[PDB]
Amino acid sequence: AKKWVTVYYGVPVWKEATTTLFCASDAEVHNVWATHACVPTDPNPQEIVLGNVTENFNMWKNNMVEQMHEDIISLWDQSLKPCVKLTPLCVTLNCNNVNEMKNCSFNVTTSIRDKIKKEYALFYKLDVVPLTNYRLINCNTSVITQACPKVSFEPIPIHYCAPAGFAILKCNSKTFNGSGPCTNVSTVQCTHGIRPVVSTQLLLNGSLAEEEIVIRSENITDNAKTIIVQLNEAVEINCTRPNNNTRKSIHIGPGRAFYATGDIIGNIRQAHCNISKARWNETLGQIVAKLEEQFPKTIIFNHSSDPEIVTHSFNCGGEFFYCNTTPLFNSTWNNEQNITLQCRIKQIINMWQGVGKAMYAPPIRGQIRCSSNITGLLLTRDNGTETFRPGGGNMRDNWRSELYKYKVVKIEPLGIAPTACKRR
Amino acid sequence: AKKWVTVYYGVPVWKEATTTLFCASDAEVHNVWATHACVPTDPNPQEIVLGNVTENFNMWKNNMVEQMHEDIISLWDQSLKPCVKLTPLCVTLNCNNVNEMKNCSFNVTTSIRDKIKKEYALFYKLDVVPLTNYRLINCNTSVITQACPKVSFEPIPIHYCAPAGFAILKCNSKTFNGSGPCTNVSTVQCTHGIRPVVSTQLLLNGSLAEEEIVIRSENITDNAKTIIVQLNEAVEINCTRPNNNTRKSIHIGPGRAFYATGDIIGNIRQAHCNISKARWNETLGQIVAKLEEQFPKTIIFNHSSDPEIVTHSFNCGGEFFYCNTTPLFNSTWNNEQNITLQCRIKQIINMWQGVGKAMYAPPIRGQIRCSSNITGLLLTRDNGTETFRPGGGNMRDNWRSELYKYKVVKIEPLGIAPTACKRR
Amino acid sequence: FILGFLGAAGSTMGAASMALTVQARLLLTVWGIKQLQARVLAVERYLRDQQLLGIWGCSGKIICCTNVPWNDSWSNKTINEIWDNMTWMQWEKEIDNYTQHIYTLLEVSQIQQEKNEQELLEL
Amino acid sequence: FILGFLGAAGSTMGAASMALTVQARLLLTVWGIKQLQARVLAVERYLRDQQLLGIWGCSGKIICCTNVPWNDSWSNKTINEIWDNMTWMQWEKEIDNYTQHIYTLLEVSQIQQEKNEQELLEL
Amino acid sequence: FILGFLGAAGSTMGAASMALTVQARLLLTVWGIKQLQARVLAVERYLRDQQLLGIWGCSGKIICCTNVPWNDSWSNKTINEIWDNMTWMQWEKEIDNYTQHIYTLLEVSQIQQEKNEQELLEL
Amino acid sequence: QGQLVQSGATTTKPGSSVKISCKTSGYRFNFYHINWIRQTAGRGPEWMGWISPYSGDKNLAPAFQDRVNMTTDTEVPVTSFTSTGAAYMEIRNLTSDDTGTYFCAKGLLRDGSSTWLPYLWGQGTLLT
Ligand SMILES: *[C@@H]1O[C@H](CO)[C@@H](O[C@@H]2O[C@H](CO)[C@@H](O[C@@H]3O[C@H](CO[C@H]4O[C@H](CO)[C@@H](O)[C@H](O[C@H]5O[C@H](CO)[C@@H](O)[C@H](O)[C@@H]5O)[C@@H]4O)[C@@H](O)[C@H](O[C@H]4O[C@H](CO)[C@@H](O)[C@H](O)[C@@H]4O)[C@@H]3O)[C@H](O)[C@H]2NC(C)=O)[C@H](O)[C@H]1NC(C)=O
Ligand SMILES: O=C(C(=O)N1CCN(C(=O)c2ccccc2)CC1)c1c[nH]c2c(F)ccc(Br)c12
Ligand SMILES: O=C(C(=O)N1CCN(C(=O)c2ccccc2)CC1)c1c[nH]c2c(F)ccc(Br)c12
Ligand SMILES: *[C@@H]1O[C@H](CO)[C@@H](O[C@@H]2O[C@H](CO)[C@@H](O)[C@H](O)[C@H]2NC(C)=O)[C@H](O)[C@H]1NC(C)=O
Ligand SMILES: *[C@@H]1O[C@H](CO)[C@@H](O[C@@H]2O[C@H](CO)[C@@H](O)[C@H](O)[C@H]2NC(C)=O)[C@H](O)[C@H]1NC(C)=O
Ligand SMILES: *[C@@H]1O[C@H](CO)[C@@H](O[C@@H]2O[C@H](CO)[C@@H](O)[C@H](O)[C@H]2NC(C)=O)[C@H](O)[C@H]1NC(C)=O
Ligand SMILES: *[C@@H]1O[C@H](CO)[C@@H](O[C@@H]2O[C@H](CO)[C@@H](O)[C@H](O)[C@H]2NC(C)=O)[C@H](O)[C@H]1NC(C)=O
Ligand SMILES: *[C@@H]1O[C@H](CO)[C@@H](O)[C@H](O)[C@H]1NC(C)=O
Ligand SMILES: *[C@@H]1O[C@H](CO)[C@@H](O)[C@H](O)[C@H]1NC(C)=O
Ligand SMILES: *[C@@H]1O[C@H](CO)[C@@H](O)[C@H](O)[C@H]1NC(C)=O
Ligand SMILES: *[C@@H]1O[C@H](CO)[C@@H](O)[C@H](O)[C@H]1NC(C)=O
Ligand SMILES: *[C@@H]1O[C@H](CO)[C@@H](O)[C@H](O)[C@H]1NC(C)=O
Ligand SMILES: *[C@@H]1O[C@H](CO)[C@@H](O)[C@H](O)[C@H]1NC(C)=O
Ligand SMILES: *[C@@H]1O[C@H](CO)[C@@H](O)[C@H](O)[C@H]1NC(C)=O
Ligand SMILES: *[C@@H]1O[C@H](CO)[C@@H](O)[C@H](O)[C@H]1NC(C)=O
Ligand SMILES: *[C@@H]1O[C@H](CO)[C@@H](O)[C@H](O)[C@H]1NC(C)=O
Ligand SMILES: *[C@@H]1O[C@H](CO)[C@@H](O)[C@H](O)[C@H]1NC(C)=O
Ligand SMILES: *[C@@H]1O[C@H](CO)[C@@H](O)[C@H](O)[C@H]1NC(C)=O
Ligand SMILES: *[C@@H]1O[C@H](CO)[C@@H](O)[C@H](O)[C@H]1NC(C)=O
Ligand SMILES: *[C@@H]1O[C@H](CO)[C@@H](O)[C@H](O)[C@H]1NC(C)=O
Ligand SMILES: *[C@@H]1O[C@H](CO)[C@@H](O)[C@H](O)[C@H]1NC(C)=O
Ligand SMILES: *[C@@H]1O[C@H](CO)[C@@H](O)[C@H](O)[C@H]1NC(C)=O
Ligand SMILES: *[C@@H]1O[C@H](CO)[C@@H](O)[C@H](O)[C@H]1NC(C)=O
Ligand SMILES: *[C@@H]1O[C@H](CO)[C@@H](O)[C@H](O)[C@H]1NC(C)=O
Ligand SMILES: *[C@@H]1O[C@H](CO)[C@@H](O)[C@H](O)[C@H]1NC(C)=O
Ligand SMILES: *[C@@H]1O[C@H](CO)[C@@H](O)[C@H](O)[C@H]1NC(C)=O
Ligand SMILES: *[C@@H]1O[C@H](CO)[C@@H](O)[C@H](O)[C@H]1NC(C)=O
Ligand SMILES: *[C@@H]1O[C@H](CO)[C@@H](O)[C@H](O)[C@H]1NC(C)=O
Ligand SMILES: *[C@@H]1O[C@H](CO)[C@@H](O)[C@H](O)[C@H]1NC(C)=O
Ligand SMILES: *[C@@H]1O[C@H](CO)[C@@H](O)[C@H](O)[C@H]1NC(C)=O
Ligand SMILES: *[C@@H]1O[C@H](CO)[C@@H](O)[C@H](O)[C@H]1NC(C)=O
Ligand SMILES: *[C@@H]1O[C@H](CO)[C@@H](O)[C@H](O)[C@H]1NC(C)=O
Ligand SMILES: *[C@@H]1O[C@H](CO)[C@@H](O)[C@H](O)[C@H]1NC(C)=O
Ligand SMILES: *[C@@H]1O[C@H](CO)[C@@H](O)[C@H](O)[C@H]1NC(C)=O
Ligand SMILES: *[C@@H]1O[C@H](CO)[C@@H](O)[C@H](O)[C@H]1NC(C)=O
Repeated sequence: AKKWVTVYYGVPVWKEATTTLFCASDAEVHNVWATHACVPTDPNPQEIVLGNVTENFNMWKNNMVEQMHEDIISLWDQSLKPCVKLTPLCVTLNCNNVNEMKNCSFNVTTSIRDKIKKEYALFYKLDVVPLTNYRLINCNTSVITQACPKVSFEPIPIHYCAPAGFAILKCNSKTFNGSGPCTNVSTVQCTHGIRPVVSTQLLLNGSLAEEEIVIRSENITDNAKTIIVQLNEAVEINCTRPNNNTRKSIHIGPGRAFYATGDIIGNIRQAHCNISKARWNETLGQIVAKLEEQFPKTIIFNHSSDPEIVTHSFNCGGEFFYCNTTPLFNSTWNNEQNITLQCRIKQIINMWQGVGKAMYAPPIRGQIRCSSNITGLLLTRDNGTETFRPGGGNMRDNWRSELYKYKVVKIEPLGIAPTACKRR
Repeated sequence: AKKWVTVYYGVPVWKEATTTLFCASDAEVHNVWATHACVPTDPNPQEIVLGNVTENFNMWKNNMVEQMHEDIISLWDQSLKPCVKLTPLCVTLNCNNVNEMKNCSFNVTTSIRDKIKKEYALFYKLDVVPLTNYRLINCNTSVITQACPKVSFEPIPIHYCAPAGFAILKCNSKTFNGSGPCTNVSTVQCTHGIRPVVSTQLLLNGSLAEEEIVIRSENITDNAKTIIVQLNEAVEINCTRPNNNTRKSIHIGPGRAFYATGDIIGNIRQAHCNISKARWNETLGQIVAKLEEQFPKTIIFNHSSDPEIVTHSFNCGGEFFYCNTTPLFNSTWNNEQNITLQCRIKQIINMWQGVGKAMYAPPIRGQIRCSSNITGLLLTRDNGTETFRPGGGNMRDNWRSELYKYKVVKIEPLGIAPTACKRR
Repeated sequence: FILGFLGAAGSTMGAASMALTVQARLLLTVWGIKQLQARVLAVERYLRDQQLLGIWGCSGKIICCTNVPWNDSWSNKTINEIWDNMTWMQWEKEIDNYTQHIYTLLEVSQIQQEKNEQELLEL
Repeated sequence: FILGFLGAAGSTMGAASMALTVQARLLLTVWGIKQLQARVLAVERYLRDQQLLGIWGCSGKIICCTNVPWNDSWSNKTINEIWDNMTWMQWEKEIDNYTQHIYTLLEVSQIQQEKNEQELLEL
Repeated sequence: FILGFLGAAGSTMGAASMALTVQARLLLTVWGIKQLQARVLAVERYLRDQQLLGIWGCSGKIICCTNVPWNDSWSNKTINEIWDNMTWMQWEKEIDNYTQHIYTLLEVSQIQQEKNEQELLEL
Repeated sequence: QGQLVQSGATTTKPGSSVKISCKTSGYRFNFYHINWIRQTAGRGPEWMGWISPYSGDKNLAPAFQDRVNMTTDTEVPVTSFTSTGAAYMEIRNLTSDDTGTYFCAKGLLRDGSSTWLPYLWGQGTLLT
């Protein structure tokens, strides 16, 4: 027979492409990561199984993580535009102690520009440096803007969608390591509910794994590459700042109200956390299991090699903890009891770009106590033994622990092919 | 025969229209004229010759110049938004001399708001005025923002494109004066590589002409109309500031670092330029040639009638020179040797709109020496002799010397016409 | 190929009517906003054209014959002194007044065509 | 229904050619701007496809036969070893070099079809 | 002309079905952004309609007959008591439940029409 | 739709050569050929040849090949559809048999089968 080309429109063929996604949320409050300016989240999430299909993933080239990473950093600058700027607080502070956070005092201009008051307030030692007279840690570094005391830091499910004519590809394989070809592929309009948990050393409120715990890396034989672990059963973490602090409003300008920490009512205590010695032991053992499936030898856990990278830092109630996690990774594995870490607290959290601006987390009234599931982990390997220290301060490694399942491909529905067919 | 209307789609017919163009660039650096936020420049520039076609141009009604002129002024305001604002420098300065730029000192608030330091720095006489105590030239005029010491002033090829469904029309005629009908027309998606050289009196790094040098004007018999000359062979210009200045960082706020001129290492010398007496003589003679093809009589060149208009002002290395060009146009034409001008330097360059803001060009370290091709010229005619003084401070006259070849027309592909044809 | 994109702008309408798909292809933050603006405008002018071709029964046509008889009030000129003489740009400057009148004539002929076609397939 | 949206991505071209309207439906401030940007881009890629189908005479078709004879330089493979073996994605990786050549062949056949159709209705 | 743009909104469907191209024409910084937003939205809703007309074989039609037999479960009403009584707005409030069911019926008839048309031109 | 003015009435003697002009205006000079005709006292009308103001092409009758010097200028555009040009006509071996009225004639169309047909005539020039 003869053969003429006959065009087909709407053919299942895609190329690997990078397009700008858009977000979708579910929803009398706010959010920094504008999880309200997103478009509704579809009630019926149409997940189509791609039978017989096998796609080539790579969570380390995946651009969705390089795009979300910039959306968070952008969503934060956006939320700090209308908020009050704390530059008049860059004054010489007369600080005392308590027993740790200082008890400082400082002349500040008021709502009237030529009338001076002397206010007092508490500042954690990390938020101040000696010049005894003191100042704020950033005054020789960058501008600081107090976060609006109404926008919340709540990790909300962010649903990443690809435009019309594009596609996101899932991988349902219950053991899929980092990269490679996945045999249980499916296509999705939007990712699942993603929580932008900006964490460090211990991944919080993340997506667990099915079957066994997986560990991911690029060149695991290359030590200068982070190792992103995923647990299959969360181990409970419980943190709290028991101090019953107060919030004082300081009028330092027409409408510019700076919120400071008044004093501590009741006992002076310690910010800390809790995990179960038994659950973190069996879970540490599970992590020890697959640290042999990619190694031999003995496994050693050891402490980390500004304090944001050296400790499990996260957000609890709205204040940024810095839990010395040495009571977590100091065990060597051959072949009741609560583990509690010593968390400090900071109010000035600089940014991670290259000498620009900072933020001031306004004080939270009353006590603070949050509960989370540590579901991930970021290790770092460094003789006759291999020791893995918890490393990880990079923000895109976090999103990487959730966007490993997804991949952005564009649709090209035009398809030509020969058939015994001609037109008249 | 009978005649019925039959519609044709995609017919070569255009109207003169004005639509918003978009730019395209080629491309580890920045640029003020966002020559990086443009879309890629097409590697294959499809230039289609319009045979038999004759279009009516007019470089003086051309809206592309009125649009680019606003894009430059917009691209500059955009680049000065994140940069540090130098309002605390509006303080009483205690200035000395050197032998010209002053040596000043001034109390300024520091990173701490209640601690005072007294800094010293050099300021060109043009950047200061007496109140002996001194101040900055603008403090009674407008806000000043120091240009970010990382954005460059480099004239980059900007390619102006018309939207899909529009067209830009070229004119390949190698003698085309200002307006009139061009017989060698071609259509282009985008203009050639345009360099936004914001210059004055002498056009720099522009597009030469072919064949002979052309001169353009509207009503050349109207003296209140600028004359834009185009050379056919560039005459070399070489400028330099031989002073080996230094840059001192002054912390006057959290993250706000003002860069001042420390002092002068080595010899104190003079900012100036150089052109060849021979090449500018024969090139001046070429300009004398066609100052007779539109006149008779004798040609006289004479000096210009704030200093931005009175001198060849431009940008060399990043600092704005102001070369007294009287050694350029002081010759009367009937029918080795380097010409060097005395360039001053400014750091505060106000804007040209109507009482708004200004800029501070941060100091450049080391010596500065640039080389350019003066390819254009802006004259101005004023008894028995005609004298042409170099006038021109208007920014849109510069772009006008490059957008004369181009014209914006819209496409209207619908075309109806009668043919012996009817449908069933 | 042929001359290119608009290459027959000053050519006779007879030669220009051939290969009309060369001008049917290429018909479809300060920089970002002014770049996206031109993007939306392009899709508009294009769709306005396809919109017209649709409500004329020519949706998908480059050369489309119709029913409306050519009124000589528009132009009493021969087929010869048009398609072998005038260029497409000259021509529609002459039909410029009557262009918005013919547009209306083409829509009634398409509405009164499918209205009759509806009666046809009732049998 | 059938498998769904792209459900026949790794299926044979013979079974995949059936029910192509499942992928023909679903083909059409930091959050706001990046949401509107994807909205304009979608309409562009879609219109570029309909634009091609128009200047091919397939405007309104899902399966569209043409005139261009299948050159064996593109692929000397049987109808059987294509539509009952290769998946649509495998196939166009093989035609990837010749895809921009066939696109040109389809436009001349549509321009040289209505040019002849014009002569037809002159009688 | 006729009544105008929507002028037959409360008119009988029989008279309203005539001259449907009057509503087919007019269907296509705080001020700037909220003006451009409406511009992109317009092109979307319009294209969604043309998209449907395309995957129904009606791309380019105003009145388009099909193959799907009228199920009486949708409405057991005569042609007379519809086109000479109910207004177009009354009617589709009655078909409101079954509108998303007929839409699916029209796509299979267009996919199963060109699938057969493909076999036709194989001879 | 424009004028084709020629030269005056220049009369020379046999053997010599005469230049005849033909200046155009009011029509795109490049779009239509320029023909040269004459009416001699002895014959009737006789076609001499045409020239293309665009193609630069020449086609004359074999009766006037080795005698005619035929050239053109290059139109000076007045508008987008207007121009002003000039064609030139010379002859070699001139005699008294060639005495007659001569004119130039702009072509009829730009395409088809009657492109060069001398449509628009000049004014006429009397030779020897
Ligand atoms: C720009 O605008 C100009 C002017 O409007 C256009 O030029 C004109 O084009 C038309 C159509 O293309 C020409 O009409 C044709 O004339 C030829 C005559 O050519 C033959 O005879 C010549 C003399 O004997 C001879 O020189 C030719 O030989 C070739 O070499 C010359 C070298 O100069 C070359 O220039 C030629 O082109 C030839 O290739 C050739 O033997 C005539 O044959 C034509 O009739 C045929 O074609 C028509 C259809 O077009 C058909 O209907 C006929 O039946 C027949 O088959 C036709 O009459 C005209 O001569 C040109 N010049 C003018 C008007 O001054 C130009 O095309 C435009 N270009 C663009 C890009 O728009
Ligand atoms: O989005 C960010 C950003 O940097 N982050 C990281 C910090 N972060 C945490 O939750 C956290 C985790 C461990 C220890 C302390 C804090 C939320 C998001 C910013 C983007 N521009 C910023 C700016 F101009 C000033 C200050 C910030 Br903070 C940002
Ligand atoms: O874009 C401009 C502008 O005015 N210009 C002209 C100056 N310029 C030069 O290169 C130059 C040429 C000769 C002498 C001195 C400088 C670059 C562009 C501005 C738009 N808003 C501005 C503002 F708010 C303050 C200051 C400026 Br400067 C601008
Ligand atoms: C922090 O220091 C301030 C002083 O700057 C304390 O305020 C004073 O407290 C004493 C009692 O301890 C009162 O008698 C004074 O009247 C208070 N002065 C003012 C201005 O309020 C404050 O109590 C200290 N708080 C802590 C927790 O150390
Ligand atoms: C992990 O998720 C839990 C549950 O959503 C978070 O606990 C919530 O904390 C906020 C403010 O701290 C409270 O308003 C909610 O009532 C808490 N929910 C529950 C069920 O107790 C916890 O804060 C999250 N952890 C991190 C680090 O984001
Ligand atoms: C500009 O003036 C400053 C003073 O305001 C000079 O700085 C002093 O220079 C002398 C030597 O000339 C030193 O002994 C002082 O210690 C310097 N003082 C400071 C505060 O640095 C500076 O040298 C002068 N520079 C020029 C080029 O005139
Ligand atoms: C005219 O063009 C020349 C060449 O591009 C410019 O010289 C460049 O100057 C920059 C900074 O001054 C240097 O980084 C480049 O290396 C120079 N290029 C060369 C080839 O030397 C010159 O500055 C331009 N003149 C103007 C007024 O813009
Ligand atoms: C600011 O001062 C601190 C002192 O605690 C010092 O460590 C830091 O390097 C200084 N930064 C700058 C930019 O001077
Ligand atoms: C694919 O994965 C999902 C969830 O991980 C599972 O329910 C399903 O059985 C898997 N199918 C295949 C064919 O592996
Ligand atoms: C923590 O524990 C379990 C998951 O193992 C679940 O009941 C609870 O929702 C988890 N919290 C999360 C995922 O935020
Ligand atoms: C994941 O598995 C593939 C083989 O299926 C292998 O090539 C790849 O190296 C694995 N990834 C890691 C991080 O070991
Ligand atoms: C991994 O890193 C080692 C060195 O650390 C190198 O020799 C090896 O080639 C790398 N392998 C890959 C797949 O990158
Ligand atoms: C915290 O202190 C406030 C007084 O400001 C008191 O009313 C409240 O009961 C205290 N709460 C706790 C848990 O101590
Ligand atoms: C954490 O707190 C929750 C709720 O208070 C409790 O169910 C869980 O057992 C606690 N786990 C640890 C390790 O403290
Ligand atoms: C942890 O690191 C320290 C620092 O060198 C080292 O002295 C210690 O032996 C390490 N502990 C283990 C268990 O490897
Ligand atoms: C963490 O705690 C251990 C003891 O539990 C202590 O030796 C170590 O210095 C602490 N780390 C930091 C950074 O303070
Ligand atoms: C590691 O730190 C934990 C803190 O909970 C402690 O119980 C354990 O004894 C330490 N390991 C040592 C000292 O080897
Ligand atoms: C561990 O922490 C939980 C949290 O409330 C507490 O209820 C439990 O008594 C603690 N166990 C020990 C042994 O401290
Ligand atoms: C600012 O002062 C200068 C003195 O050098 C004067 O020339 C200028 O007119 C003043 N401008 C205004 C707006 O007062
Ligand atoms: C048109 O101009 C270009 C460049 O100026 C030249 O190469 C070409 O020969 C010219 N063509 C005509 C017909 O004048
Ligand atoms: C200056 O001189 C010649 C042009 O005559 C050329 O080699 C060089 O590139 C020119 N520089 C420009 C145009 O910037
Ligand atoms: C350019 O030439 C045209 C004629 O070709 C003339 O009308 C116009 O005045 C000239 N322009 C100038 C500035 O002389
Ligand atoms: C040019 O200007 C003169 C007066 O300067 C005026 O008389 C003449 O009409 C003007 N010509 C044009 C063409 O504008
Ligand atoms: C400029 O001065 C610096 C000292 O700050 C010196 O190192 C450098 O060599 C000098 N360069 C010249 C060209 O004089
Ligand atoms: C300008 O400098 C360049 C390079 O240094 C040189 O080639 C040229 O001759 C110089 N010309 C003049 C006029 O100084
Ligand atoms: C230049 O202008 C000055 C100012 O009036 C005048 O005195 C002088 O004669 C002029 N020079 C020439 C050469 O015209
Ligand atoms: C320019 O220089 C000349 C001498 O070369 C001088 O007379 C004149 O005043 C200078 N112009 C200015 C504006 O200083
Ligand atoms: C014009 O100025 C130049 C400066 O280079 C000088 O050489 C020349 O003599 C001057 N002309 C005079 C004084 O007539
Ligand atoms: C002119 O300037 C150039 C630039 O370096 C220099 O090389 C040359 O020697 C100078 N000539 C004179 C005569 O000054
Ligand atoms: C031609 O159009 C005029 C109005 O422009 C109309 O009155 C006349 O009836 C029309 N004639 C034909 C034959 O269509
Ligand atoms: C169109 O109408 C205007 C009315 O001023 C008239 O001058 C012009 O000649 C008309 N055009 C045609 C082609 O009839
Ligand atoms: C096939 O295509 C080639 C170019 O790829 C061409 O040279 C050849 O003539 C074509 N053959 C047929 C039969 O179409
Ligand atoms: C397409 O061209 C490339 C050229 O490098 C060649 O390697 C490849 O095999 C070609 N593809 C086909 C299907 O012929
Ligand atoms: C009418 O539709 C119903 C479902 O709404 C279906 O069950 C029935 O078979 C249909 N009948 C006909 C005759 O189409
Ligand atoms: C559509 O469904 C609703 C279900 O609540 C029903 O009340 C309504 O009558 C239905 N409409 C028609 C026209 O059947």
